[PDB]
Amino acid sequence: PKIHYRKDYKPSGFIINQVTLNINIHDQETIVRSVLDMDISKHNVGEDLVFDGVGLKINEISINNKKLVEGEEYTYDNEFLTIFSKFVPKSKFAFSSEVIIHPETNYALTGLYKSKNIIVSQCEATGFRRITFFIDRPDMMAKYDVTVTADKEKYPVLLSNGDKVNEFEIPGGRHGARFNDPPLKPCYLFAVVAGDLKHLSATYITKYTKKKVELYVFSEEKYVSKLQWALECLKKSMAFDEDYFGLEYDLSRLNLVAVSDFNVGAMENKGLNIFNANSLLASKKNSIDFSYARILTVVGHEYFHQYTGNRVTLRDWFQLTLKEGLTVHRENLFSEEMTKTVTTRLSHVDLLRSVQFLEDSSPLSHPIRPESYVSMENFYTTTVYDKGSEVMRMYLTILGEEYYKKGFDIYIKKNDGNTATCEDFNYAMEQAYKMKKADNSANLNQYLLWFSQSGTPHVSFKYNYDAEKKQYSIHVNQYTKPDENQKEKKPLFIPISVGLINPENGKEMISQTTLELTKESDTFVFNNIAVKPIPSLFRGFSAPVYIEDQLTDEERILLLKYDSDAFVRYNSCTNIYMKQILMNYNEFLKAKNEKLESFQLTPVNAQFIDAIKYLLEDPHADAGFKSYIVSLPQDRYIINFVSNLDTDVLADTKEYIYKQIGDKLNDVYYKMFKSLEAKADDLTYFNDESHVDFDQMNMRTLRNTLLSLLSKAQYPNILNEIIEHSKSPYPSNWLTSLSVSAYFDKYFELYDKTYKLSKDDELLLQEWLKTVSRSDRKDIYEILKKLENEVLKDSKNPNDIRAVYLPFTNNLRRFHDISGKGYKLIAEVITKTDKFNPMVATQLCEPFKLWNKLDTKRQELMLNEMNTMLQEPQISNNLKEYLLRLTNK
Ligand SMILES: O=C(NO)[C@H](NC(=O)[C@H]1[C@H]2C[C@@H]3C[C@@H](C[C@H]1C3)C2)c1ccc(-c2cc(F)c(F)c(F)c2)cc1
Ligand SMILES: [Mg+2]
Ligand SMILES: [Mg+2]
Ligand SMILES: [Mg+2]
Ligand SMILES: [Mg+2]
Ligand SMILES: [Zn+2]
Repeated sequence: PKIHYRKDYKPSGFIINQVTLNINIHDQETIVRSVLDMDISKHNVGEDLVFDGVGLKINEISINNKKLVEGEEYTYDNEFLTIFSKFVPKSKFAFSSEVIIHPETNYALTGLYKSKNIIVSQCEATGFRRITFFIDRPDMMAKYDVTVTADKEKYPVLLSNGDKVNEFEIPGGRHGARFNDPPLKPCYLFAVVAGDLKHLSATYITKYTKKKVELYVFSEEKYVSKLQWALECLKKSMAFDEDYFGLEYDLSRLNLVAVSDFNVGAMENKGLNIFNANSLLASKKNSIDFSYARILTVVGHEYFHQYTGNRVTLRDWFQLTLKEGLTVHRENLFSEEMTKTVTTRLSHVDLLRSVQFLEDSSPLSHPIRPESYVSMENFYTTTVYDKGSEVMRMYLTILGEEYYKKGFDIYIKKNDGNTATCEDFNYAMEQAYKMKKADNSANLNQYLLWFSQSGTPHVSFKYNYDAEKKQYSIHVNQYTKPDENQKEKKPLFIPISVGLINPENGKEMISQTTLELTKESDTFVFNNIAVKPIPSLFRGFSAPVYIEDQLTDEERILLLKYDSDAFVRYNSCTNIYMKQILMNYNEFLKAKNEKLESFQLTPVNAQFIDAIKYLLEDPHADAGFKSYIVSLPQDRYIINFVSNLDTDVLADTKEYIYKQIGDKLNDVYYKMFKSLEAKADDLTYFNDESHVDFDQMNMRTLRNTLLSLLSKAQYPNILNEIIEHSKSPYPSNWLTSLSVSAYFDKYFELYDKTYKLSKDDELLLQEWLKTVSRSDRKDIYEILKKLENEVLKDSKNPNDIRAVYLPFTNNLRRFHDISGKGYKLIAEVITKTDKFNPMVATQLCEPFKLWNKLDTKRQELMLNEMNTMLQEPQISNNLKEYLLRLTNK
């Protein structure tokens, strides 16, 4: 296993100036001819010329049109092509090759492959070497001249990067298209697509240069009616980058293409963005609400890459977070502006603190710029993406919008057209910091520790108020636990956005304030504070940390009801829930351990339940926010706080708490479920795909959340409401009716009904699979076996496999069955998937990430399955590497 180290970066001894490709797609094979116009760099030391080339069948290779001979002048081992240095020219030369590849049987979906009837590439990170020989690293920038030929009937639409400069007929029913893309790019941004594609199009006129840009969105013919929202989102994305960042698209055309088989969400190939169909296609009849926010975010994300990743690219793969963290941050700003709902920010926090915090306290923990890797296919993590985004967002918090924009422009103007590193961005932000602070001695050197230090900081507080002096102090401490990456952790630059709430009237007592904590601890003092305040801490979730607010539940309730910041209200509620959860968990655990015949549980705080009722009944309060306060914290958030977590005890704990609150609020829940119906399910714009109302979708989220709570509670005659809900035109509603019917003998009647509604749309059927997989059923294992035999079968579509199995792994009681049979089942699926798609097999490992946090029996069960997978003779590099790190070997 070759380990690559960040510290070892060195420029290549070679240069590739021009790539000229001919890609000839045939029935049983694709022939790729490539001419590379090359040179010797100032770094050359007479080394052999080594190309990346994986799984290529060589027809011939030449230098300066002289055919090379295998053995004598080169060797190829199916991974590297080595040309012995004595045969490498000492000035500009042409390297040429012709190889054969087989997209039809490329089920790993990397390189050039076939998805249904579409030929499509995926080159990030090191997939270009699966198409032709190359020095496959992002600092090898070159111009591309690409010709694609193919059967015209099967593949009428041909696309690649750049301008289409020729189209031509070929004998025997074939045709070709030539694309020239003069700006330099790294090879991971190369793309080609061939297929019988249908489209929608529009023209966008840029804000300042007034350039006309052609926008095309493509899919297979069957789903062309699902393209409209994506096109609207693309327009919105272009406008936002123009309006917030002053950035305009500078190419003549941008193509978005949906394919059914894709390892991730989408890919920002220059001028030719390629999408998982589930992240591009939607219609109100055939998609759940979540698709609309998903398409907005993924279209936005790929568009924002045009500057942050494409025009400014990466020196090397260790800089990944420079394009991904920064582009997620740009997409978050975009989606917050487009949706205008507080739940947008809250949902990104929720994701970070459950999934990313779990990663950062697991054996997989890494900084957002790792020091090493074995597999790039495993490198695209929530740490790099989501913690990266929070680190990119902290610059905006620290600088404020005016100076952040100044700093961002410096970054773009200094690095446009080049490779860049994380230091380049920090440098640009630093220039703005000096300006904001009005002194050139100010620096952000400490800030760089956010790129290198792993683990989640813990921030805790003590307060003091002098009533005579009208003086309030906030004493703050930070602490990162030592881990495998750093024995000694250093204090970070932590920005703490704060407010001070007057508890008598709920009003703000100070102006907007961001505390700059740069030491292990500091005390922040405020004068002229007329009454003891309740502090509103880390407003907007201003740093990616464990917050320990040291507030009473009474104080947290006051914030939940009256604070101005959505995150702090949501966090205060979260903290009340966590205090209850840990208390009840320990009470149940002790009863279990001691085999007690009787015992007591601490009830849920009554004033807390009253506060939930208060907010729920407030007609001017936000529906999405309301759905968060009636939901307990995510299991994967909770597990970061409990050692040797007994999943059964936690399930019992959650049930007790929900039942406590429902016993008080169920009539309120029901009343709201009924009163919300008219607005939530309004059909006025059902046949307008341009019209998307995120408040209305949040109202449906609330109804569907309440319906779930009422169903579990077996609220009187709630099955009537369930049956009626199943007749709604909105899939979010009728799929909810399936999952909440789990608690009734009508489940399989609804199973069949919703199957019939879903089966004729590929993406809708995937949503139906997810709904079944996640169903709270005692017979869920039998149900899963039925899905396998009747629907999934031997599909190699990652969306199908992920839909059937991942939601089930969140079934706290059943996936974690003490027999270990859920662990055994997912490990079988992982091993089976690893035969043809190692990247997706490793994604299917996600349930095991928390293995060493569970009770010792479940730890042992999970470890046994992971060691079983590790012992498979045919295990991929991806899966082996991942499982070795995860099991601490
Ligand atoms: O950043 C990206 N597009 O701009 C893109 N990432 C994603 O789509 C992520 C984003 C959006 C999603 C939710 C979550 C996981 C998935 C889907 C974060 C992406 C693209 C290519 C790859 C990628 C890397 C490989 F090494 C590889 F072999 C491959 F096939 C794809 C991984 C992530
Ligand atoms: Mg091959
Ligand atoms: Mg405009
Ligand atoms: Mg299919
Ligand atoms: Mg380890
Ligand atoms: Zn990205």
